[PDB]
Amino acid sequence: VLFNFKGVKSLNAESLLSRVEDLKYLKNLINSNYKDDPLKFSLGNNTPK
DNA sequence: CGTTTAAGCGGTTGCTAGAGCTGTCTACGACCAATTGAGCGGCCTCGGCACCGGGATTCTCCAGGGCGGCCGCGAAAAGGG
Repeated sequence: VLFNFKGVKSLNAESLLSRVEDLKYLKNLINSNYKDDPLKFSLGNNTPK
């Protein structure tokens, strides 16, 4: 998935929208429950690989 | 201490250097006036060093393309009642 916007070729069109939604979800989740202290964020019961 | 030798003193004999005195004069330096150009201060400018803007040149990083390994998953061959 590559495209040209304003003369810049091979721009990641798929990764631009994916990083925009992931950063907005990460910023909203941190500010909702850890607004006083961002260092106290915990993954909870979610177990990654 | 023994021995030789050269310093010290007195003497010759003539000429010349030098101090002292007297005399003349002449070039040379003090002195004065007019003049001006070489010394001291400032003013202006270039040679060279340095500061700043612009352009050419080479090094570093992020992402895409392709390949290997896992995850149970699922179709299939063989055995049992």
